[PDB]
Amino acid sequence: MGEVVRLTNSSTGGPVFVYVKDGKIIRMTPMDFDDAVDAPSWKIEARGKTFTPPRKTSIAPYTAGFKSMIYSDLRIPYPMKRKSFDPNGERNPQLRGAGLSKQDPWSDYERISWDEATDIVVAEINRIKHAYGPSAILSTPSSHHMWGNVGYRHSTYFRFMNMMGFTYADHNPDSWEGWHWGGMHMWGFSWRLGNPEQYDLLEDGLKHAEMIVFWSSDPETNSGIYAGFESNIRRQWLKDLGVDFVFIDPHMNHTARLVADKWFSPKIGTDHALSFAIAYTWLKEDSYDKEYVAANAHGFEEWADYVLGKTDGTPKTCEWAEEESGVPACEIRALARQWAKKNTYLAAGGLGGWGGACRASHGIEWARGMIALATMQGMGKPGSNMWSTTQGVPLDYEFYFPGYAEGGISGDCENSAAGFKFAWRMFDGKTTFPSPSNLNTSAGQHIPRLKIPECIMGGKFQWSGKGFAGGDISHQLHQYEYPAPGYSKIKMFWKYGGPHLGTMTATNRYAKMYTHDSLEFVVSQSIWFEGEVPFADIILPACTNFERWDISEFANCSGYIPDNYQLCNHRVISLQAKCIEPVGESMSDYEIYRLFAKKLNIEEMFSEGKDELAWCEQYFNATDMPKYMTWDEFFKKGYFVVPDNPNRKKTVALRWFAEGREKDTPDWGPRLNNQVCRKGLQTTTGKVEFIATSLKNFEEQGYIDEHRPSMHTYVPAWESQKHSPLAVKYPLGMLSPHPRFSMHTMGDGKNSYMNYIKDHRVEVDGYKYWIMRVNSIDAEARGIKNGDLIRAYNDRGSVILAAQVTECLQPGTVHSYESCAVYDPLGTAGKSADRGGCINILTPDRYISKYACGMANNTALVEIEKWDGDKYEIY
Amino acid sequence: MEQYYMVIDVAKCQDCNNCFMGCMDEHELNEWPGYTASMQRGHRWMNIERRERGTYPRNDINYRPTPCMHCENAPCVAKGNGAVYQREDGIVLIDPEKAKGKKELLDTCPYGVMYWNEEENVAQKCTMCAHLLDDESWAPKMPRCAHNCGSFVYEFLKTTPEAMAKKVEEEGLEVIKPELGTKPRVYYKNLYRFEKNYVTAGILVQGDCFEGAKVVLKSGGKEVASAETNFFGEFKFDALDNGEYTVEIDADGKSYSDTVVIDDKSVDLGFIKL
Ligand SMILES: Nc1nc2c(c(=O)[nH]1)N[C@H]1C(S)=C(S)[C@@H](COP(=O)(O)OP(=O)(O)OC[C@H]3O[C@@H](n4cnc5c(=O)[nH]c(N)nc54)[C@H](O)[C@@H]3O)O[C@H]1N2
Ligand SMILES: Nc1nc2c(c(=O)[nH]1)N[C@H]1C(S)=C(S)[C@@H](COP(=O)(O)OP(=O)(O)OC[C@H]3O[C@@H](n4cnc5c(=O)[nH]c(N)nc54)[C@H](O)[C@@H]3O)O[C@H]1N2
Ligand SMILES: Oc1cc(O)c(O)cc1O
Ligand code: SF4
Ligand code: SF4
Ligand code: SF4
Ligand SMILES: [Ca+2]
Ligand SMILES: [Ca+2]
Ligand SMILES: [Mo+4]
Repeated sequence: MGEVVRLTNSSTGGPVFVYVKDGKIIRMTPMDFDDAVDAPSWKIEARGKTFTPPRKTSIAPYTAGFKSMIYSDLRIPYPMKRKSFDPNGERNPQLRGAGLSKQDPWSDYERISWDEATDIVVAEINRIKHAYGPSAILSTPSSHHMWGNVGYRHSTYFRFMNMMGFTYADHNPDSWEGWHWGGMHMWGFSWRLGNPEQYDLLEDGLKHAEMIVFWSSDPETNSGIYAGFESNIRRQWLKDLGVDFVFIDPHMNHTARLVADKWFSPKIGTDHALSFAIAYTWLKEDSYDKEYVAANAHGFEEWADYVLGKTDGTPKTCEWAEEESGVPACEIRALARQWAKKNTYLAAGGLGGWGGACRASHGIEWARGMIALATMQGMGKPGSNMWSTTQGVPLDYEFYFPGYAEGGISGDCENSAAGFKFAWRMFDGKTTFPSPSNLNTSAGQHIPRLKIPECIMGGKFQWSGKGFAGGDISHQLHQYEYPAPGYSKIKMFWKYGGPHLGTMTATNRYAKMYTHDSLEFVVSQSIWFEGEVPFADIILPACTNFERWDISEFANCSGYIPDNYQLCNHRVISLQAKCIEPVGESMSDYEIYRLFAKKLNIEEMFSEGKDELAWCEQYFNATDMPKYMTWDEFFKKGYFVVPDNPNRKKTVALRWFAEGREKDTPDWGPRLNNQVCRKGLQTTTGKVEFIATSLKNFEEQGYIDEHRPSMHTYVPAWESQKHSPLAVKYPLGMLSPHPRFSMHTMGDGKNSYMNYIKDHRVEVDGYKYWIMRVNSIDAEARGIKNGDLIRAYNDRGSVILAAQVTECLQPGTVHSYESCAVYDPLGTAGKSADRGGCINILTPDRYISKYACGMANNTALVEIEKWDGDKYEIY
Repeated sequence: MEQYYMVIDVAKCQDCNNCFMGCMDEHELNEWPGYTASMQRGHRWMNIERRERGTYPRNDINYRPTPCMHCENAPCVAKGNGAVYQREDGIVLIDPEKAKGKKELLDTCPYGVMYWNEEENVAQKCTMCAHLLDDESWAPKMPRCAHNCGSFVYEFLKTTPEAMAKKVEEEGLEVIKPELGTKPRVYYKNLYRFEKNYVTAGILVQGDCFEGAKVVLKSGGKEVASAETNFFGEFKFDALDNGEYTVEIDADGKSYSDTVVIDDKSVDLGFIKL
């Protein structure tokens, strides 16, 4: 009926040009800049060369094949109701997931109208609120979400929920675990949940780098986050400058496979043995920055005595480290010596912080170990810092555009970073108003996402901290309980998405909780019929960001990752055009909430009479965009490339700290009250505390915690091959990092094109099985051959996988990405082997430490064998 | 009469599969009258070959994106009975209609790049997105592979045979299965990473990695390569054809030598303690 039109939109894998014709998406591609209307890029002159980025953006694999997700046959087609669920009769809680237990999920549901679905949910909401109160209504989306600032969970979800309930299952700082519960006590950075700032490090590195140690870092795979492959050319520049790349990772990751000069494969949970031996070498050879340490460290003398083995009787030698990790002593010492004499950047994690190693049983000591090494070598000075090569791009930090974490239309200052700046720009206290919550606050009631199963099935729990405790170093130490004083236990559960079986810990427990009799009602507001969705009583179809209007900036999260758009080669602001009408009978989350608001008699307050596009324009006017173009002009162009700011003075991450002067970067901390005269780290002493003062206070107050000592020491990982009794039955060490070809659950399954990728899933007898990588030696010992179906198991469950025999793992170590989107039990749900590929069924649910209430997934002991075909209904 | 050519740098492939996802995006749900029917899920018009070499801990892996070679002396055209034709710009295309019902076409390929589509009952394969190249509206003026790469692996060009020939010699570009004489127009840079092998090792002196040791590789008595060990005491001689070689090492006046057999496999001699 018409011609092809090129529109714009974006995703968690980067911005794209969307070609549409007759209401159908033809293709989605990376973006080409038009030098006639798009501002010039930045340039960096270093070591006799001029570096400038390509005039184009890049995308991730899962974004390249995203069209197959939009038009997926597993897309929820219309509102659905569980047949065995009668609101006014037998609710049959025990029959939730019955379809799944008989390998026929869809058979459990029947089609219903939007009007009837919403009436049923409203009747439940009102009944529960008047009988138990809003706290009885549990709700939680999950960590990630379709791209788009206005419709993002911190925005639309919170604006509505805050006006309706509710008890939030606040998220644990998954991405940051070790840095959050451990590193924070050592160097502060609470506002970044333990991660360091990275401002202007690219130019610093191009001019001074001689070596980069990628520790638990796979920049190519993770891109930091949301940045496609923007940093690929940068490591290419470094490589051509002669910079050496060393990788320390149990698995020879994708970046290592591409540019590694040397690769170390430590056994799971033993990285801190390597950091202690490196420090030991530096102390014995006097090869570190003593001046820097003398001025910027606290408790270093005592720590040094520990490293030297004076206090515990065990010198942390490279030989001692080899016996612990399996990495040759000579190589550890060689790296140590080279690191000391060359300008070396420590790329801990893919972002500059993070790293799979941080969310493992040794996560706390790994993070502190990374800080210790960077500190000893004088981080902040030219040629020495913590930099993962993904951030640090010289973008205009002075131009302001909100990341999704700043709240959008919710203005929630306690559960989003709206309070820093956006809330004040977006709301005027006259014509438009925020939606605060008096329940999702410390003095109200929330439960830990990691312990939802225990709260539902046990009816009681006690823990430390509330979600992301970034306010101050000690906020995570505050004690909470469920049910909270005066509040009600959960009666209803409103799920937004359903990825937990593949993303949390020892996940069979999440499947078991749905059938508990205390759960009177479960609603799932999702996009695809997968994961946990088939356990709900009512299912509401939401649409992707390609079916609604929104606005956003390439990789811009902001908030707990201030100015992270510096992950990209250009700051790109784009209008997310509604490319097509919603698929099936789905609708945007905002429209769903608008419909509920109407039935709850709060429509005016929630919507303020605005549709998604009206909110986008208001949002737009609250940014610095009006300085360059009007809404009308922006809407027409579709995207804007922020101009370069050539003359701004460079402020390299931590240089101010290294030089003992006032903080001068654009970072959001430390807060003035956490510093003396605007100098020093957020820590009490303002220095890097090898003996954390906050933890010393905590332990002296009576909170004894063996696995989180105030002093950074070699605490044996509780789930490692030589320190866990479990190793006898399950000798193999498994690490389960983020999926290479999917943004967590968003990409896998759904009959998407990504399932045809050779290294994603392997088709065997018509079924595409998840992959587990095994060293040829371990495979041979078990009669396992490439492509064979194997069973990975431990006390927590069984998972059927396709084996990939490789040399990319030290013998004894196995690897399998987490975040499988498919939950496909061979028997009863939560009690049998899964063939979908949910590796997190096997990971430990035990907290990193007694009070460090984070996930320790990446250290799991398992055993594998050729699958005999049984369903193993024994869990 | 300018022709199309593609250059693929093996040393730069990371196997993110942005290409592959790009074909599917372009062909799985779309039909292009005159060029091809929709692609069948599971087909690999763009087939990224994976190859691991060596053994832990001195192993490596390289990838080889493999589309249609659109060779100048194409066997399909020759034995396709008119169901396959060659355009002046070099693109080799299967006639979507004339090819229907002929599974035999698949066997006319020495490279095995065509796949049988069950629903359409026809052979299908790389079209080099001719439908896009033939449309001025497609601003990128290049195929979806090349455009979707985030790793600078592809170099897509339209030039004269002479210009391409010159480029081949300067960059040492190679094609797959040259001996067949089909003359691919898809060239590979650093192909040795995928087709050849290496020998490597780590030299230790008094227990520590030795940097600067002189290493020489000899075949039949004559030097074939040489290098000095890095700070990990390692060296790596790549691009080796199968056969027997001798490695000679000299560190601190201390010598060591040993033979190595390369048979479609790369070898790690391990730690050499001097
Ligand atoms: N073994 C192991 N486990 C790990 C980790 C690890 O390294 N190893 N990594 C950990 C980390 S960092 C994280 S961040 C978590 C991943 O944490 P996540 O919360 O678990 O997982 P996602 O796949 O992002 O799930 C988001 C859900 O929201 C739904 N959704 C997305 N957009 C929308 C929308 O617009 N509307 C609606 N209604 N629904 C939407 C999706 O379909 C999806 O199911 O995994 C953690 N688990
Ligand atoms: N394609 C894709 N990209 C993503 C995501 C995704 O799901 N898919 N997730 C996004 C999100 S939420 C985040 S938080 C970031 C995650 O970013 P990161 O946390 O940086 O992920 P990796 O750094 O690669 O973390 C560990 C790397 O080390 C290995 N590893 C695992 N455990 C250990 C250990 O104990 N020690 C050592 N030395 N190595 C270990 C793994 O093989 C892995 O490649 O990724 C972002 N990028
Ligand atoms: O995965 C993390 C990373 C982010 O950037 C975020 O906003 C929430 C998270 O749990
Ligand atoms: S897109 Fe580029 S790097 Fe990725 S697999 Fe294809 S050629 Fe390789
Ligand atoms: S690779 Fe095969 S299909 Fe392509 S032109 Fe050559 S012989 Fe024909
Ligand atoms: S040139 Fe076009 S048809 Fe050929 S592999 Fe690339 S994307 Fe596919
Ligand atoms: Ca140094
Ligand atoms: Ca490679
Ligand atoms: Mo995360």
